Amino acid sequence: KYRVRKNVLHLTDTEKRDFVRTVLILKEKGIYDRYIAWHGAAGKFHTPPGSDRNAAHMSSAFLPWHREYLLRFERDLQSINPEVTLPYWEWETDAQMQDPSQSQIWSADFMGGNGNPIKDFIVDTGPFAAGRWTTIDEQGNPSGGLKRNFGATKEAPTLPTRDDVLNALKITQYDTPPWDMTSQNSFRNQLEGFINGPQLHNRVHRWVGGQMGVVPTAPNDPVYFLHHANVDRIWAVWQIIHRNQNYQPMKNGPFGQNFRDPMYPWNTTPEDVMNHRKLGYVYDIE
Amino acid sequence: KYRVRKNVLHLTDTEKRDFVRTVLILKEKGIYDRYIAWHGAAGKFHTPPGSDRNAAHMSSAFLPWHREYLLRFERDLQSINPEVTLPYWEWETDAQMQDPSQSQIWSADFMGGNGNPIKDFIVDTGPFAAGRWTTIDEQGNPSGGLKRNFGATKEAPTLPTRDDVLNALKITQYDTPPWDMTSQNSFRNQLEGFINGPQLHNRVHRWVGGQMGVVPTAPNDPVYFLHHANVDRIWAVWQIIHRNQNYQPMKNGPFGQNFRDPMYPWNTTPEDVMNHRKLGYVYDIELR
Ligand SMILES: [Cu+2]
Ligand SMILES: [Cu+2]
Ligand SMILES: [Cu+2]
Ligand SMILES: [Cu+2]
Ligand SMILES: [Cu+2]
Ligand SMILES: [Cu+2]
Repeated sequence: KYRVRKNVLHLTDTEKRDFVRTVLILKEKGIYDRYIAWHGAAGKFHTPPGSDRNAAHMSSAFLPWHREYLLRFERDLQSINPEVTLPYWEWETDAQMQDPSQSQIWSADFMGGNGNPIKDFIVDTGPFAAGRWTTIDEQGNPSGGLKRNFGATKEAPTLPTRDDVLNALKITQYDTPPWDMTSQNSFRNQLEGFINGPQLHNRVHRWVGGQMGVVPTAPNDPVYFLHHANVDRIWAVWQIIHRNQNYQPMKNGPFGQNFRDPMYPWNTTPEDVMNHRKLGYVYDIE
Repeated sequence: KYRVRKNVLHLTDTEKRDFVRTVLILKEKGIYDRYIAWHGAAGKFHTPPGSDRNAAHMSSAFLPWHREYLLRFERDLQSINPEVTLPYWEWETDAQMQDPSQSQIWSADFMGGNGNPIKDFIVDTGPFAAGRWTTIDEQGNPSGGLKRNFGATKEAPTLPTRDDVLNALKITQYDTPPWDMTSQNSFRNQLEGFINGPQLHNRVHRWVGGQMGVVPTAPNDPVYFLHHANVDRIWAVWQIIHRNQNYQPMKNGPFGQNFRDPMYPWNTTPEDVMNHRKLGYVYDIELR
């Protein structure tokens, strides 16, 4: 109830500038690379082995994993500059924009712009432009040059809308068997975006394109975290509406997916991050 | 300074039995594969990106990373059976046998035997034989079963010796610049095995063969942990003998290799694990 995560569009110029600079310090120090690797490591831990489920996606842990993931990243931000909190990209308001590329999140003092088509959609503006920000491939080796390409795939031409979010918030159960991509009437899976997908969380990823478009490499782009803060916010809201609803599966799901299972690559459990206000933060909607 | 790690040679038949049982329960529960995946992930975290050093291997954190790795694994053992500690494979003693492959470590009540050359060196004896124990590959998906092929390469025809260990215990610097495979007069690099490699710790990997011969997939074989318990024992002896001498680099090394850097995949630092007794355990040779 003390660290405030604000809407990106409500940040001051000094807030935008300070957040971007802590991120760059985290990159220069080698700490930011830890999160790219954690995320790529979580994607090849199948629960159980041979399953399409993994520790961080395509199953019930999707939401608590990224909550814990954002929680650590913001802790690393705060250790450099204690004023800094993780902002959230309310992409569902930007979807009403006649041209969402022109939103202030993409301004040159924050995330920088869309990909440049003549340079193969290499990002050449803002603080994470090529030559200012070096990316990493799946196998931990340099791959030179952030890329984006907004709305360029047929399956995700538009950002998810407010009605998408309101509809997801209606779903009555956190998750349902078989706790994977096929789960029906499941808030986790609906928000993750596999209900007639890509929608919501999956749809944003494909919309940004670039590394943001392939899940193992998506945290190469700083907007990933701003994206997932919003996903964490929607979850926070859902938990306050369906108060008498808790995590599922409680047990008898694959190991790593149950309420008290450690979430690879950590020992942190879903129960550990159920209450975000006890984790030290709130969203600027109270 | 209380949990005692025993030489595999001095283990009772019931200690061999309970330890195997515990490893199999960790496997069944999903816990063992976290260790496998942790080791692969460490191998992809290069320090820095593009370097041939990684978080767990080929740089200075080699030694503390595995100490933490084994300490975690041992705690997971304790949680299933509080009497079980991690034993160590004193491979320098095995190398003295005319034929090290007859060592009791490889018996059918413990680790099981060599691979079957008719079955592409799949292990078909012991509690980790194919069809009782499932390996996973670098992508977290089942592979065919444990493999071993003892001493089959030209570079590692034999296990490291007593003199190889004593010769390493002589070196006074923990590590040297450039904190990597090329470090000279480096305890870390000598013990890891890159001085006229493969020696010592790398030699053991390459002599076992199978999954043990491929550092990323090595923990699919539970003897990996008995191996590293021995490496950790040797470093611990080095610390008792060179008490003035500390970890290096203190600072100015690549991030993830300095004394107070987190060791990916964890936040544990080398400082956190320097004193093995303050982690709760000792090796039997300390107790006489
Ligand atoms: Cu996979
Ligand atoms: Cu993710
Ligand atoms: Cu995501
Ligand atoms: Cu690599
Ligand atoms: Cu290793
Ligand atoms: Cu090893």
